[PDB]
Amino acid sequence: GMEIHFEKVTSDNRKAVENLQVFAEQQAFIESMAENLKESDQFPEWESAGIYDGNQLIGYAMYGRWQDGRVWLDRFLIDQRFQGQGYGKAACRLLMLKLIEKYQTNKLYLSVYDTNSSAIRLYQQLGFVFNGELDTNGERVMEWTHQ
Amino acid sequence: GMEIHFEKVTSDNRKAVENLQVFAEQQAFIESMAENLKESDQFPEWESAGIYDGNQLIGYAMYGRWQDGRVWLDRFLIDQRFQGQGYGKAACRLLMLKLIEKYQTNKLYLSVYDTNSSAIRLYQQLGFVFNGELDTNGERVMEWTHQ
Repeated sequence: GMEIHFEKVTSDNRKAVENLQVFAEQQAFIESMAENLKESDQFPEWESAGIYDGNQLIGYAMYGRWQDGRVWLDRFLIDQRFQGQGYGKAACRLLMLKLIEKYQTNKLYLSVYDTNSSAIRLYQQLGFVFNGELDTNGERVMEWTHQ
Repeated sequence: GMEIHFEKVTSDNRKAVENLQVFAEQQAFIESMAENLKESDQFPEWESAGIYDGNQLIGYAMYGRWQDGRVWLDRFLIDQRFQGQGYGKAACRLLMLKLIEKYQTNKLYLSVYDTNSSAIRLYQQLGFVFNGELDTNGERVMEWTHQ
């Protein structure tokens, strides 16, 4: 029969959870995004942004200053209707420039999963490099230092 | 040409952002989930859990006590390989019981998007009712009171 139970997330299962298959769960994604927005709205340190080309919403980003004082790109998405057309690179570059304008720092941080080859390539082309650190979710950290 | 810019999220665009089309962006979802886990790990008030049937990971939940003291189901997902087979209801019921066991309260809260008919039906069958409130992301709030 069913044997339903719940486990805390640890290194033993975190990557299995990160790989939960939620393909085509359209309504589920709406709730996921609504919860993202609830969280950024409440936490003074976090900020959500719609990414536009003119009047068309083409993506989403969440970013800001964590503790101790590092500025992270936390979430970054391009709508599937508009992927493969240069928007991710152009928007990510602009956001990077906006963030080092806003904050005193010249460094930005993000982390990536190991199978995410496109993301690694995009971030590398923009100047992020692996910095030898692991984030708390086990992802490898990348860092952009603006000279 | 491209006219890339970023907008703060407000009532004017929040529902457009919630409806960002990210169907089939498998690698993107991995990063979304990894960021969910990073956030729950750091915030003493939030908790992530893998949902299992025996040894098989079948879903994910994030929950906990917000401010002022309300206990929320913040994220709840069943893997697409296992949807339509009674897992959501069985796991959601068990989590509800675990939460009122843990906390002194007898009330649990969640919010839903208006088009999410399955979710509304599942939560209603488990005893959640609309309570006349709007969450900060504009979603209608539901409440379960345990007598």
